[PDB]
Amino acid sequence: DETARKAATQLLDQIQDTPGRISLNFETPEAASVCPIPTSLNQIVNTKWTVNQLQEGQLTMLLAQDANKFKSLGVKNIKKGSVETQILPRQMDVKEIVEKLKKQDNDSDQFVGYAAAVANVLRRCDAETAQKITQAITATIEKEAPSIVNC
Amino acid sequence: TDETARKAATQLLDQIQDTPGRISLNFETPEAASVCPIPTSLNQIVNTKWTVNQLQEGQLTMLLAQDANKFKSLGVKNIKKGSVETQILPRQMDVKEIVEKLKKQDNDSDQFVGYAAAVANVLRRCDAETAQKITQAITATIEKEAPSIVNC
Amino acid sequence: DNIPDFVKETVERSGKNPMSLFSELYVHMTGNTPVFDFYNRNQPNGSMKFICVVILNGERIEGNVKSKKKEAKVSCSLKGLEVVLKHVSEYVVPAVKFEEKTTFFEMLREHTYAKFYELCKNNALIYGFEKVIASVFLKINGNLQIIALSTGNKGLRGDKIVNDGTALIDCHAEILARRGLLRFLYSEVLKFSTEPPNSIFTKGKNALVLKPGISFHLFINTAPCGVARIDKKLKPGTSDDLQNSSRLRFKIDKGMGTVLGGASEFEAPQTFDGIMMGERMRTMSCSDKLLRANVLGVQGAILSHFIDPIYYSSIAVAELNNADRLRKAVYSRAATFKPPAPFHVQDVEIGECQVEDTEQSTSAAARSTISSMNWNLADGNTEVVRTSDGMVHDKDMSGADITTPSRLCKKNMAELMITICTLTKTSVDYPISYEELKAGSQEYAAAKKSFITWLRQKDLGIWQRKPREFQMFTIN
Amino acid sequence: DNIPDFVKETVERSGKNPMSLFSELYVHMTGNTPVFDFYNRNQPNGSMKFICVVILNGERIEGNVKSKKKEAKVSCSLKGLEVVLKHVSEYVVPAVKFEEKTTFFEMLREHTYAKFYELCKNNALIYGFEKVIASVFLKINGNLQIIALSTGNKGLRGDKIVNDGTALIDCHAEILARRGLLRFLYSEVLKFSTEPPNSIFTKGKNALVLKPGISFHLFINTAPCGVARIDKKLKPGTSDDLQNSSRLRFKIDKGMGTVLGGASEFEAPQTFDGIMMGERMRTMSCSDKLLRANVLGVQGAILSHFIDPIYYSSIAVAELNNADRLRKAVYSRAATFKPPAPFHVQDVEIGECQVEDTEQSTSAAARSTISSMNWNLADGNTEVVRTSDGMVHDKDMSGADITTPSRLCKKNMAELMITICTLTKTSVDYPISYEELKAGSQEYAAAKKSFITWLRQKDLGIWQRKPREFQMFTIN
Ligand SMILES: O=P(O)(O)O[C@H]1[C@@H](OP(=O)(O)O)[C@@H](OP(=O)(O)O)[C@@H](OP(=O)(O)O)[C@@H](OP(=O)(O)O)[C@H]1OP(=O)(O)O
Ligand SMILES: O=P(O)(O)O[C@H]1[C@@H](OP(=O)(O)O)[C@@H](OP(=O)(O)O)[C@@H](OP(=O)(O)O)[C@@H](OP(=O)(O)O)[C@H]1OP(=O)(O)O
Ligand SMILES: [Zn+2]
Repeated sequence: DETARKAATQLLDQIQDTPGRISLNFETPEAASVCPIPTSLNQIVNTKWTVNQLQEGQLTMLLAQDANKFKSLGVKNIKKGSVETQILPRQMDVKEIVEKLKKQDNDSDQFVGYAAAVANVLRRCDAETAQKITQAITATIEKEAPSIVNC
Repeated sequence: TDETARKAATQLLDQIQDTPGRISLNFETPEAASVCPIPTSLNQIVNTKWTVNQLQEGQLTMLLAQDANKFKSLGVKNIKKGSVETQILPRQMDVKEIVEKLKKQDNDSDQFVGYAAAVANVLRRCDAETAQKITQAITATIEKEAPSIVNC
Repeated sequence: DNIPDFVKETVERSGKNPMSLFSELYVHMTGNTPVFDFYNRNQPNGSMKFICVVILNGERIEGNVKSKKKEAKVSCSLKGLEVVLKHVSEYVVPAVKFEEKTTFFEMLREHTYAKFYELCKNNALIYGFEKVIASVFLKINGNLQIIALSTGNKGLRGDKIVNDGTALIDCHAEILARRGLLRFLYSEVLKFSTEPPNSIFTKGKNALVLKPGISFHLFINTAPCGVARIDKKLKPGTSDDLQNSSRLRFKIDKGMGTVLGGASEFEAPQTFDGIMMGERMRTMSCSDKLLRANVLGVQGAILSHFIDPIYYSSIAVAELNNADRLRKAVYSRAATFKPPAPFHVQDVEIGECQVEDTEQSTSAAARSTISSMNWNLADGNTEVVRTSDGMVHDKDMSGADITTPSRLCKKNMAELMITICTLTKTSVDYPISYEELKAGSQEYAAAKKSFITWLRQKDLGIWQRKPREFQMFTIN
Repeated sequence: DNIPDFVKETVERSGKNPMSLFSELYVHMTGNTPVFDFYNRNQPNGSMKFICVVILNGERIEGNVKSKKKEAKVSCSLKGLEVVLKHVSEYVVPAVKFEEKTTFFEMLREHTYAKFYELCKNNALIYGFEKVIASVFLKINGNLQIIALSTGNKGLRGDKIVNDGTALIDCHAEILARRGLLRFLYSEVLKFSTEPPNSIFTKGKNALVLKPGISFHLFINTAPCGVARIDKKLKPGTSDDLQNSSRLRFKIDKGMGTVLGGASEFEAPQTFDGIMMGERMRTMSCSDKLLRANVLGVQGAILSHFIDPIYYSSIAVAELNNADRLRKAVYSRAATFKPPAPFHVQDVEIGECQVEDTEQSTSAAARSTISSMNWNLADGNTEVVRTSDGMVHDKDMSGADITTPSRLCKKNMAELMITICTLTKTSVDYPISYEELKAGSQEYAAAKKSFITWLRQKDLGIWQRKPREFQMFTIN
């Protein structure tokens, strides 16, 4: 228990003298063990940048400056049209799809409910499952109805 | 306020309480016309013989009770015209090329509405026996391809 | 049991849970709110009980002692409902008003509510429909008589649409009032056909013309949805903001608000099959419909074959600001338009109600209702229409559900129009469809097409016309 | 006179009498005015003395015996001041904890509390809103620095909405921290525009790239709303309730807590006019917005034109912290998603503090406040806004009422970006609106749309987007 208390008392004084600024102590096994940072967050970089270069109210100071000093960044902004699409299709529960998918007298309803159920089933599918389902859809439609498809 | 004005006001609230839907105003007295003024664009004082009392509740039902001979022709002739387009009628026919494009289209940003419409149109022409068998196979395909959607 | 069956029948007919209806009635007749009590009863071996009593009209409404909360509270609610069915009375408020100022429209507002309660005393099932109220008044040389009265602020659902036209699409009060006005105009045309002197119509050069001094006034208890309710700002600040605020909007199903579309958006026409697949129906807001009615008349295309165009003379809304806000939505947008002859732009008078703005009772917890009601002087009886499907539901002799089309549906209007054909010996082509009959008015169709083209040219918006299948049914 | 000297020195520093300071503190704490009472009593020596009584937060406070009414009122005001000041009510600074354990986030919590208390010395009125806090720490190598600080746990009312974007939508603490981080990034971009060596950015390919070793850390005083922060003893039920543990959750205006989606009213998008008359406005919960920030970055869409996406490194929660639940709320439910490049799912670290005591906690059972405060390193000064309207209020000439847009509003960000582009000599299309400006970033918009579509596909829920009218104002 040597250098541990002397290391900890510096952080215990930082919270009062200089709130909001933390300076960890390294290059000492007894001092680094006091506040073990997570290994995922323990990254060592030897960059020349420092945390004391920041200044309070830097936005006001930068704004109140001549425009000559500042330089361009070589970027361009262009207009773009937004997406107005609302929630277009009405949703129904999984159980509600099931009963319409197994209805017998679909001919009298012109297969409207069956088509709606198929469409909502396609909606729940992902990019690949929907595409494969569509390919099977067309394959089984063409195979069973040559008079309508094979023209 | 006043005495004439107060009498007119009492008459107005009495009419409100007793006979809803009927409004009677006073114009022969300038004081009686100031309590409830009418906008100058809607006054339009005119001389006519018609009156409110000619209107009767349920006059429509009573009217059809009369027989034909009391009704006179208005001398108006009606001819149908201006048919919009010779487009078939109940969207029963989607052109073969159009439905082939709809069924084989890859871009499905239309929320699968067109694909379902094409499937329904194809199913409508199919005969009773061959459409029902397509239903069983199509339900089997839906069940097998994405069980997680329906197994819940 | 201790609960009469008539109380249960009343509860079922009201459509509300017994507790909510009992609390509402308690608030109506008394200045307090019911508070239940849960005193316990102890058996020798120990037990927990619930009763609930509530004190209304000084009667002991103590319910049956039961084990759990649910049965005790429903029994107490049923007993309180028996109590309110006893001593038949209902909510009533005397009317007071300030005078010597501009209060002509206040008389229309007060009389509309008074006429509303008169029908309520005959049919108590229409109570609570005060959220949206519209009426049409007819003025003849200082004498005014009410013509139509209707309620409703919802629309037809997408999955309940039909191609036969027996289901109402829009159930808004300001449209049902117009439908009742058209029915009254049909009755007036029939009266002219049988008794010209007793009718308001007279023979003109080309068609029937209203007699001098005849004017129609429309009153709405709230501002119509659309442009008139977007904002309350005094100034737009920029020209772009003024253009954006005046653009057209559309409604979606039972949605209370409106959606604004940009230029060349929703250009693809709506399809009958697409709606059934899940696409939401788009219907123009009441402000744009009022603008269209002012521009092209309220008689419509079908009635244009016999009578001249008719426009509203004054519009009254019970709101404090009013004035320029409603004028900009109703007249200023189409002020520069130059329609052909006949039909023209009408400078309808805009009026503000004295006092008693109706927003607390029109925008607080009253939106849960789904049933709309319409009334007209021509029929003389009240009708209730479910906004979910646009049809009236009733119980048959066996208690099962039976549905019949409303009297203001497209099929009934076509049947009445054909009856007018038959009665006045007016032969018509056969067979004809509903769309073909409307297209027969060359002048009205040309004026409507010109107005739509001018609206498109002025980048105000794109009209979302209904699919043709809604009017494809044949007339028999 | 039993009055601590710190009250007197704070009063002297504030430059106002104790009555004025107490009145200002009461106005900030509650939404009403203080109630005062006085008593007159005789004395054995024949003198007359006065006693003053005031009510603070529903608690009766009686002042000391004084010879004048004003002196008694001053004493009562001083007592109320001592009651409301946490400097002596609970503690000044604890500044003591146990070391040698993996509690690095305890240091951040202590540092942000110390910073909040230090800011409370420059402004003695901002005391009392420490119920919920949030902050952002900048970490380079072994050095830490706070850059953000804000409070607030309520949202904008539905009747105070505006279309010009000068009113804040969400006033919770976490969102304001990100809003201030946006301003800090703007200041860093300007610093890079003149001093690339002194800035945190570097000239990398495809716009600016953050320098290596620089990371951002977020600390939250309490568990965010939504999936986390569950304190119900009923416990989870069947599998349907288990699925509800990952469903999307929304906030409710003028309410408390969060609601579960899937009801009979969440269909159709919100409307400006409908919300204006009383429709409930839906706002995404804190955990939901944390998930969005983790997936798509915290820089937003507007800033994506200049800098690469930036993601948080660690999240710490002091009270009601669950390591398993917090990870599931923000990371587990979207780990399988694969956003397009350069966007990627960040495996944020979940941290917990050391001290937690419910009995002395100030989480929910304490008094609530209507105003919230925010502090920013770039600005260097604190700002106080009212949650009911999201607008800064001030007084002049000892009266009147001035309404001022907040620095974190959308309009202020738009002006800041316009100045950013003009000072950098980068041409922008004119005229342009806020909605069009955000849509300019093709990569960010596509990623957001893909994320929304993936959320919809996996039956987690529906993202409730705000109406378009909130962002149609033109930027000049
Ligand atoms: O008063 P509404 O209930 O809104 O009905 C009208 C009416 O249709 P009806 O035939 O049901 O009265 C219109 O027709 P006109 O009176 O102008 O002849 C018009 O239909 P058209 O333009 O086809 O004539 C329009 O319908 P749409 O919006 O499809 O144009 C609209 O009906 P909605 O209820 O559909 O708005
Ligand atoms: O509140 P924030 O944390 O700043 O999130 C907001 C905002 O959310 P709120 O409306 O709840 O404030 C919007 O998102 P939606 O709610 O509309 O989904 C909008 O984002 P969108 O424009 O994509 O909708 C917005 O931008 P801003 O902060 O500039 O107001 C930003 O989200 P984005 O920056 O990602 O756009
Ligand atoms: Zn409307």
